[PDB]
Amino acid sequence: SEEVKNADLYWGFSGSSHHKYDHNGPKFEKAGKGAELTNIDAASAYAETFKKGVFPNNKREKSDILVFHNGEVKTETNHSSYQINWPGEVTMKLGYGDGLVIKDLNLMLKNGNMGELKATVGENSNITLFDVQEYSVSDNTITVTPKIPPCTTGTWKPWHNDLTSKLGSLKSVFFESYTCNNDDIAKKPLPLTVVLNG
Repeated sequence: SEEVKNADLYWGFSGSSHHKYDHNGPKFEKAGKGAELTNIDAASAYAETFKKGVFPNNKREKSDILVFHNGEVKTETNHSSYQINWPGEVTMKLGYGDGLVIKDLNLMLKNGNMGELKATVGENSNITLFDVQEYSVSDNTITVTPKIPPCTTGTWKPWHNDLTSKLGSLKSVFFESYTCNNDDIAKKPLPLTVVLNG
């Protein structure tokens, strides 16, 4: 808190995704250089956003989340599009030590009804990290709501096929499969909270 001329990003991605499959799934680590791990309890405002999003039935006691700090925001009245890019760095350990590496977090919004997040994963660049359908504005706080509502068929994809494809992991079924239990829905991304600088 008490941030001056700096922006912050509070979102799941890590921990919430593996609230129950953390030990039996991907692990988050190397959160530094513009990124850090923060407990959901500490993030009161963010936690509020999480509640508004998917409904968690069974989540680990105080699931940890991924936070991208040291970001920059470029909002202007010239257009209804927002340019926000977090240089935070985070690395995901595919089961064994290390594995998946992601960085250069980027956020693009248009008319607040069409936008997407861009990032670099592995050897692939300019990939669709997230699909933003719409977002809202608040007091120095902007909340993003991607189009990832509770499953309603069988196979529920949490992340865009671009990010999933870039997994490079043979555990495709683990990341995505013909399942979407209530717990899975909770792990599914949806609540995005960001803080404008100034």
